[PDB]
Amino acid sequence: CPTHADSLNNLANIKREQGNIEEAVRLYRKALEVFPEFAAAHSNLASVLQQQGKLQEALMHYKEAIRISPTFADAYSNMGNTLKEMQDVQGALQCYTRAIQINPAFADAHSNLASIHKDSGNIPEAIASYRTALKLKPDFPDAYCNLAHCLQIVCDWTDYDERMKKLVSIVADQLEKNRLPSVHPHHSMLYPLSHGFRKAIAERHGNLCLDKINVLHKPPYEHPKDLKLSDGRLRVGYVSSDFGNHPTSHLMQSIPGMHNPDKFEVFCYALSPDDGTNFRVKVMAEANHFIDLSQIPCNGKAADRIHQDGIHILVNMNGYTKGARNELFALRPAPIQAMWLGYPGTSGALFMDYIITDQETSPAEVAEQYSEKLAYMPHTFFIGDHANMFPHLKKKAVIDFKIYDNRIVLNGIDLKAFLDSLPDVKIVKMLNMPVIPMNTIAEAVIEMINRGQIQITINGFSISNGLATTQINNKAATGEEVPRTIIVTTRSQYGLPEDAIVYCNFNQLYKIDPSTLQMWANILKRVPNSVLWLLRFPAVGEPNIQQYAQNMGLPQNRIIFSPVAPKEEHVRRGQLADVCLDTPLCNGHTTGMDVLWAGTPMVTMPGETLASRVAASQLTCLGCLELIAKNRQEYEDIAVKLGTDLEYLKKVRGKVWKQRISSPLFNTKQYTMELERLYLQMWEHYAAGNKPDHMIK
Amino acid sequence: SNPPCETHETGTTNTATTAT
Ligand SMILES: CC(=O)N[C@H]1[C@@H](OP(=O)(O)OP(=O)(O)OC[C@H]2O[C@@H](n3ccc(=O)[nH]c3=O)[C@H](O)[C@@H]2O)O[C@H](CO)[C@@H](O)[C@@H]1O
Repeated sequence: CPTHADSLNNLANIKREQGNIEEAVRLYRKALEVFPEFAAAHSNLASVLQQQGKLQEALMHYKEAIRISPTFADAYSNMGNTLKEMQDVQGALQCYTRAIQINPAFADAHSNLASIHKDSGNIPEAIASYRTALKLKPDFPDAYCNLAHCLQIVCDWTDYDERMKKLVSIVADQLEKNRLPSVHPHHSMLYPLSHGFRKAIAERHGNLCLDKINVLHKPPYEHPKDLKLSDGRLRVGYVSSDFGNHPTSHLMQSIPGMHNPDKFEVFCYALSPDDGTNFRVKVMAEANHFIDLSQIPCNGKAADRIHQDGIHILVNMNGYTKGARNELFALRPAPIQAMWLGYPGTSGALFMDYIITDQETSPAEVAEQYSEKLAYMPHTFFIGDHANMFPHLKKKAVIDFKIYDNRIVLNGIDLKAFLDSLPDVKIVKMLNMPVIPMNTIAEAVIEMINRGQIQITINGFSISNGLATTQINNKAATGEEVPRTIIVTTRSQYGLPEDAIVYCNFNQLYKIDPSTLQMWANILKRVPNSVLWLLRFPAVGEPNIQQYAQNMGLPQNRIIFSPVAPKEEHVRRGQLADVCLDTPLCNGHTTGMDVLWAGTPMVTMPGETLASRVAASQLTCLGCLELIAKNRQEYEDIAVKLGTDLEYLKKVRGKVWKQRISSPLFNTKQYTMELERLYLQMWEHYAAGNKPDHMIK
Repeated sequence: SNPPCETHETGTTNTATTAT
């Protein structure tokens, strides 16, 4: 009977929409039992199987649906989603284009094709496809919300206010009707949503992991109640898909090795394969135990492995980012599970116990926005490996081409040795700063930059054009290795004016909103000789910023764009700027540390979300409270003062330059020790028989 | 190349088919 089968299929679609996935699977299967050649049932069953993490089984049923019905467009589009999840981009593309070929009016297929363009970095094409999807189906939350993020990326602010209004109403309606919100947890920081909505969004995405582990039917793990199996050592497991060339490793790659081997046993669990970088090599070498979980794709077997190691504290460094396997944490293989560093927000999930943060980043008055208990580090929870990765930026010298501290800059490990070979250096009491006079050697260096030469040799010392690092040493340019030569960095290299204040921001452009640019234009207008230094991140966002700046009163020549550079050049060229203007909507985090290590003062205005407060926490630990604004006026006034009071600028720049070293901000050893105290606080609380509570010291 | 950043995969939309 078709009717018996049709009713079972339709009822299963209902169960699926209600979030009852188990019952949906059951009813689809009973439909196929009645009517085995049921194309819709095969495709629908494959959708919920995909949602349960059973990807290969899903593919089988999609193909069966297509055999039965060769022009079943829904099956092609749904199959593509599975292939995309399996990282088979080409396969996904071919399914989407096929479905669209079968039915050009298929809105879902256009929206799914758009997501591929988006994830490939082809934003204009993603935008066009999302608009085609919305044109065919105006009520389409996934298409609208992802379009909104596309427009955010390229700083398209057309009808921005109506866009926010729509986004919030979409989330509201979706939460009320118990749907998976079309706004991603990470993206929710960018929109004017309540804290309640943001945590709810995170909670729903956490639920997706529960769907994938319920099918495993694993029992609760037993957990260690002492440190006797581990000889009194606390067993800590760090779980990350980012052990390699990723901002995460650029922050904490030294931490596993800094740990006290007398009290701690470090297990690193990698969710990604080896990329061959020195970043991956270091962690593998310095951790007590390194486990490649990308060899164990079954979350059941993987979580089994973690549990066999006897982990006391398991650390989530991914959150809701690519490469995450949060199913591992949902299975609770460890008695204590904490979020750390990788994800700037709450998991919203019950399977997480703590978020490691600090008082400045996550004050008690806003603890409501987190589902975890707060675990305070004594200063900032943030850390960087800059002291290890870029020690060549610890000292610097300049050339008097006329005394500026950021017009023509030299750095190098062997810089002091080179300066000793020069009989006419002046030491300007600012640490102090060596100045090379405009002599034969200075002329040769400036000639190299002007003629675009790669590298010259002076007194046996290699002097490198800062723009040519990849041509000289790839590993040095990526930060895998410390540069060996003396590098030259000039404002002429990036078309920056010699006689003007340079305000910079090296974040991705999505972090900028119309409110922020307004605030920047106010500052530029009050500092006559000043430019704004931004990155083509991505480049297609450039004409948008330029146009909106015109509408705010800024001529185009006031804004200077540079391309994104290799890691080392990016950190180093921050020395050329006078002041960094931080983005209030979402701060620089890694790039915040990048700027401060260059000795550049950063002006910030902390908001309510975690992501909007990280810069203020960094500056607090750094010891520069005068760079922290309490509102937009104060933000503007601080920035305008630094740009106009040049003695105050000299004082503040000098302060930051000294404090990179003397403050605990880049001190990975002091960090690791403090992090160990927090771990022990966590463990004793549990070992004494307590459920997690705020470890706010 | 372009810098590796903190990245997130864009969600897709499954289509449920009703039998009529
Ligand atoms: C909003 C956001 O996503 N925040 C996260 C982000 O930091 P943040 O927001 O600071 O940075 P991004 O994810 O944009 O990553 C940008 C990366 O590009 C590099 N760069 C920048 C410009 C350039 O010209 N050259 C270059 O190589 C930066 O050094 C950084 O490593 O990743 C960190 C590591 O997971 C997390 O702790 C932060 O929570």
